[PDB]
Amino acid sequence: ALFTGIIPPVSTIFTADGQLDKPGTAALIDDLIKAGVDGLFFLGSGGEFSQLGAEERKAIARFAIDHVDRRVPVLIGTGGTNARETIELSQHAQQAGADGIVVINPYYWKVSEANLIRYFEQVADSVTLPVMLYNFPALTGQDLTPALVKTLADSRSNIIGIKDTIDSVAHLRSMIHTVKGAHPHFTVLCGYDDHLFNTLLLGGDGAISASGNFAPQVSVNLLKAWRDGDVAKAAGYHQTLLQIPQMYQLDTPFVNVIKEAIVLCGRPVSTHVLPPASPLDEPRKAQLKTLLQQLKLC
Amino acid sequence: ALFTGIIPPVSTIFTADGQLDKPGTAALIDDLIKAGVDGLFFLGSGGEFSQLGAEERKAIARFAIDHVDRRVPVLIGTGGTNARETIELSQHAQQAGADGIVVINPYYWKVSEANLIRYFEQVADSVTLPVMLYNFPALTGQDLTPALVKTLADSRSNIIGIKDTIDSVAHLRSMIHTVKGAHPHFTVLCGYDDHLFNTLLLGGDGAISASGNFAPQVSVNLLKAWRDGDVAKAAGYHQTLLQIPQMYQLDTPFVNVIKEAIVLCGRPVSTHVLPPASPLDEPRKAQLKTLLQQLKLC
Amino acid sequence: ALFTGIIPPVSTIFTADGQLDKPGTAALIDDLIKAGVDGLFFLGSGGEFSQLGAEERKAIARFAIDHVDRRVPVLIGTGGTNARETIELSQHAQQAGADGIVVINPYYWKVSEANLIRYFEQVADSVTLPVMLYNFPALTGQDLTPALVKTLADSRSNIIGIKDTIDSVAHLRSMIHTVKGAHPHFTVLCGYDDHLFNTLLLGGDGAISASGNFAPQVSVNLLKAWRDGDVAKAAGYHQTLLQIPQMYQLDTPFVNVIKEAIVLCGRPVSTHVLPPASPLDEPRKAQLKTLLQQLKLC
Amino acid sequence: ALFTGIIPPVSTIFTADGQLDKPGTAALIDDLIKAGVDGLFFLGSGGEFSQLGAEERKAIARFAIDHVDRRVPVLIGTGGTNARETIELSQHAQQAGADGIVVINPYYWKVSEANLIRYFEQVADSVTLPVMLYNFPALTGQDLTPALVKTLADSRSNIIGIKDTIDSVAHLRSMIHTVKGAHPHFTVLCGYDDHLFNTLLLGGDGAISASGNFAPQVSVNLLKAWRDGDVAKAAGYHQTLLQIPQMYQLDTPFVNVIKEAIVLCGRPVSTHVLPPASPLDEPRKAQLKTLLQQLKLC
Repeated sequence: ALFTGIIPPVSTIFTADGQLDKPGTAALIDDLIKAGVDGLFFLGSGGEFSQLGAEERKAIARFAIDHVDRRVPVLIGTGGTNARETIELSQHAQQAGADGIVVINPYYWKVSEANLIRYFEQVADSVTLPVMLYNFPALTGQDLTPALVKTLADSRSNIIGIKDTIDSVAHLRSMIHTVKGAHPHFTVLCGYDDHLFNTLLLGGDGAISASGNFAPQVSVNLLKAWRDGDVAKAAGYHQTLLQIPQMYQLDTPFVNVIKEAIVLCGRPVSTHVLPPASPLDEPRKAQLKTLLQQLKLC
Repeated sequence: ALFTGIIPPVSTIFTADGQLDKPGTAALIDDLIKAGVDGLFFLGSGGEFSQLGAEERKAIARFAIDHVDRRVPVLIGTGGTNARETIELSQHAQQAGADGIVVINPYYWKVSEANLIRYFEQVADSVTLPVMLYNFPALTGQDLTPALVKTLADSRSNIIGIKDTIDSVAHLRSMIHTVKGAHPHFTVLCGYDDHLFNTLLLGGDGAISASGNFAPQVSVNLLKAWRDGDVAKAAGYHQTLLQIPQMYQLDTPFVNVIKEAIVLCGRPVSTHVLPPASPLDEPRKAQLKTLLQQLKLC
Repeated sequence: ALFTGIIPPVSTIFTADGQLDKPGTAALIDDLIKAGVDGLFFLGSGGEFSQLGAEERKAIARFAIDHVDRRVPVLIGTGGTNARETIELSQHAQQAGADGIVVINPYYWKVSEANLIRYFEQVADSVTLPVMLYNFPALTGQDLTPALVKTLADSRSNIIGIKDTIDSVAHLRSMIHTVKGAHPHFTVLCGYDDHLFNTLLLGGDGAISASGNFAPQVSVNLLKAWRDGDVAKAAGYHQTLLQIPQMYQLDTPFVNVIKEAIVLCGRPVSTHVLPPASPLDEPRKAQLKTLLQQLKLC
Repeated sequence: ALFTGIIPPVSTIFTADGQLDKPGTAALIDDLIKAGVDGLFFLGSGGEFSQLGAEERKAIARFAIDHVDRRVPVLIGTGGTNARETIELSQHAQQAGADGIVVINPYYWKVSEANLIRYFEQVADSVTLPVMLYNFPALTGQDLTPALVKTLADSRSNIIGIKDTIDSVAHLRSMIHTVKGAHPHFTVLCGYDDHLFNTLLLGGDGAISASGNFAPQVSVNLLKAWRDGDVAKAAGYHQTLLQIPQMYQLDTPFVNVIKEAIVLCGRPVSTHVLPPASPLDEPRKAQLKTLLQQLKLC
């Protein structure tokens, strides 16, 4: 099973003029690796892929892969609506040394099932890298159903997992039973912090979730506890994880909130975010702080 | 009132290797102008803006505007999820000679109302061109409500209309009452063929709809009949427009169907569409042809 | 084709203690018959079926059929969630002299397709009367799709029409092509005022819509004009019908709005509605009046 | 805090002619009480309220309250669309000796917020019994949001809890923060088996869930372990609860499944269900059996 465990969707740190902030992104990467994460995911939703141009995304990916320098597995999010660009970004990720790509379904047009299968097959065929699918139906408007994901894993042996970002036990349970039932080493990762624990108990493989940026230790230690068979300890971590997503209501998009939390939790990076997101206002920053303090995270 | 009447969302004609087909796109543009349309809208949904890169979009807009050569007003669709790219595409449109830009709401993240207002304001402030809003909630997952549109038209004097793409009489009626009630010259255009007649009877201003590519005469003659007070004639065109959208069920996306209909209706252009769309298969092309024959369109 | 033309969903007039108001309901029935409607529909949504007990519904239907005294065809809405009660109400309708029953899908549980087909087949088999389906997905949360309605019409020869209450030209168009294409005399009636014209132009059969209560002459004259081939005149009535549904935004449920409009349009019936609906407040009644005045309806 | 802990939504056992099976319903009640449940809830969605007439529901409720004979607190489901009937059923519950009522929002019309509050205020005013609200937005089409529920708890001192049936950690979390934050003893209960453990860890109070019928011991022992501070033991029960809901996919409605499971788990009751539900077929009964065997439940 590839890409299991705790794999943060790393925030992309930008300077005040919206350029890649290399020292801050580097320091964040180093923080997370030192926290004991099982891999790093660049250019996910939290990484602001959808607010970035293709050349910017290539620059960020190359920078990130190079800085990680093989210390942990690296995933690059290469998806979007422009399928020709997805191939280009995916081939580029492979050339630059990524260990895998994560590919959402096209989220403007909700393409017919035949076009959607064809799309993922074509992307998968464009690289020799492992491909993780990315389901986020609240944003895409089109669910990657367990049956379809199983069909995609039957069709291409390099389609080897899914980040399933959805507040639904049922969807995770059914993703696991359907796809892992036919493909035992297919990887199932939840995209929300407060689903990590259930995803493990259900027989899935970990999480790619926002709190990996600012409190990776909670997920890392939950996974470690769980793997040690200390379920009670794991449940204790889960109890923090259950509360964390309160903070994501502070704004939409909440990429600003995540970066503000990285600062409050002890890593001073620029919190600039790209339009149409915007800076978090002071009242909400203090709110975020009180939440982090209540959870003993800063 | 700016940009009223029948303004097709012009198909972008591509060669087999996916490049701008300049002779074919020119020929289509000339066809529509000589059919009597009131304006031309490039790089809408039907123009495949979301499957194109930014440089590609710039080249297509420049070519298109240049070929129209001021014979009719030209709109350029500049929207996306990358707000910095929206500004750059909009400023480019303006420098390239466009008459207006058409801006959809960001369709990945459904940004908070505050961010959404700020986004459109920023875009409007980046140009001195008129700005048309674009509502397509089936695709975007976020409705531009009549109240929100009113608030945008109240905030910025260059936000002067909307393409409201929705199968909903209520939405069109409410957009008209709420926005045109406060701003008599704000332009309301429907984005669907079969809502043109109702839009006119409701006090709105016309349509930007797919059949403008392959049967502009139906909409052009409907509008003329309407303005002439020949309601019965208008209704007869309406009856054809009511039936046309059957064909869009043949695939999703249906940009392929639109281009196949351009060919069937007398204009031999390449029908290549960009991934993740795909060629219409021969059985469905034959269906399409039967429909178009039944409607007396070819 | 059975039950075509203009068939109002008649308001049930109650006294202040919530009992059936026989003189008010009789006077309303007689007004509608005198206006030239083609049938009358009791205990639809606008008749408050879902706020009434079964014995009250039986009393209402009995009274209504008896007062109509075969002057026009009579439909009784017999639907709900309690399927045994639907059979009872539908058998009672038949015994009481109704010309047909209107049956919505169960709207609590959204029952599986097999359960749904079996439900309708069992209801249809409990009576020898014609059965009109009723689709109101905004309220039911489960659409009767054209394919499913075709399947029901293919299964039972007494399932002979549908009231399709949905603000969607596509749904109406497709209901007509799919069902009427297989069953030319299957009846298609829209449930919204502003879709009657389009329904007629699309090849469907008329409307069962709230304004039949207070302005039946609009729909009646529209249908007559249409049948006479005077399309311009029909479109002129359509223009009024396009504007009427503004008033339904005044409250939810808007049964109160409809009875307040019957009064304002010149028939003084009691406007009591059953909980959880409530009386329309005076400022909104005055807005209603202004509306009706602007439309030349009172 | 009232009605905390494990409170099954009890199946109503019917004979083959669809009458109340008193010996079977009595035996099931006695099994649940013996299993250590903290209360019993009759005529919830699982008790088939929506397929029963009012007099039927009165007779069931009276039978049930009588048979419980005050051994544990008894809740009666008195909701529906007929608001006058809700008051009648609720006053009847009170007279018959119930300890509280559980009241869903009206689920045909989605009544305005003003009408909704008024509805719940009027039912709460009709009885001196504690009222539990019942949120089931997948069926009702109208969410009882934490803000609204807080407004209801501020308005009436006998509105003292909620059954929150939704597959959503966020909703449960926010219900708890918002309502219990203002009303510490307001009761929050989840309606799904696989949310019990999270509900407890979030600060809620228990569950009313389907598996309380055929495996009450899992929930009872999870609650006991949690209250004992034996989190690891609670998590082990949770793991069973995570898997149980697979069986509810077997049919819709799945009231048949729950009753088949009561049989398989050792209590021979008639499994008859009311239309429009229908008997579970043998293949699916066997599937249920294999699931229950895998979970060590039969």
